[PDB]
Amino acid sequence: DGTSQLAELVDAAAERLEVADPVAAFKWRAQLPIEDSGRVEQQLAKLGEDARSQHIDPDYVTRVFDDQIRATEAIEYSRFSDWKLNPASAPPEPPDLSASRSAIDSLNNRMLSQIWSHWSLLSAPSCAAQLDRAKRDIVRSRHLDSLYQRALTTATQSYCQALPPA
Amino acid sequence: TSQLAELVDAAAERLEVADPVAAFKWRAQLPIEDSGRVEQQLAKLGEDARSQHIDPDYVTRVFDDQIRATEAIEYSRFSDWKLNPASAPPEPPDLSASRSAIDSLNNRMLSQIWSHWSLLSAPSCAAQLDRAKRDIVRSRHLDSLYQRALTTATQSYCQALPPA
Repeated sequence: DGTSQLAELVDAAAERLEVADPVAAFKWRAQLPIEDSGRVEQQLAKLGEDARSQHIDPDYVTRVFDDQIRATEAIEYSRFSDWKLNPASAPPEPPDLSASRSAIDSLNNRMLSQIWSHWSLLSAPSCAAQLDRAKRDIVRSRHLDSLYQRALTTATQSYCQALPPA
Repeated sequence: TSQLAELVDAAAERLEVADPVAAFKWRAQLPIEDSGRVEQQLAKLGEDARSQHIDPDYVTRVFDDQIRATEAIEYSRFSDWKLNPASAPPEPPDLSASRSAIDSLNNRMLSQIWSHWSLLSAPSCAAQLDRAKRDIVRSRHLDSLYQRALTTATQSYCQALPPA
């Protein structure tokens, strides 16, 4: 018709990337740095726990969300670069992070549910092409720009599992 | 050729040091920002301007723009390296080396500003600066990021006031 079986997963991933914008605007005003390794380690440990809860491979989930979070931090740093050149262009008085936190919790759960439901595909030779189809379709539907296209690539780079070498 | 070409070329050269500075910070997991240091850096420059009877408020404004643009580049490189960490340079000159390169560039810049004071404070400055930017963008083959950074770095040049 024709939709990728991975479209829902990729669409969630891209929507979760888009939380980079309110988070960066908030951090910019609050004079907070983008990165925090201790924080990310905590987020990833909780995601591993959520994986075990739905009998999903936690090491796999850790790798995938490690990619996702780096890709999100990459968007935040690009904004900081822009706002450093033209500070007038930074969103003024932005709201706190509660909506963002709620959106991330929901999207995390959406992503895990899709990992569970498409585990066979993610383990199969057809994964690579079906991921490329899903990416094409979501870049179109969400109208993602150059920066978000690179970020979506980075976010999804560990989705397709390695196959037997013989 | 624009009379501000050497000044703009120096500024562009100094912007290029953002790469090894960022690379070093990436490896050592040091923060890009350093408000304490920046405000100190500008103090040294303001003093050098004063000893040479060059308008210190002007010089401080210019280097503040320059430093802002350098930070913007460091942020953009961190974005790139988060997307693709394999592309981050593995050695990086010591921060000490890069900072010494910057210090020499500061001196060269301040010397060029004093030398071209008559043009910087003249109505033709905007025209000559746009000309110098076009030329250096060409000669150094500056990408979209460095073009924007050079604009930011040089945005206060033509604010110079003529003497006496």
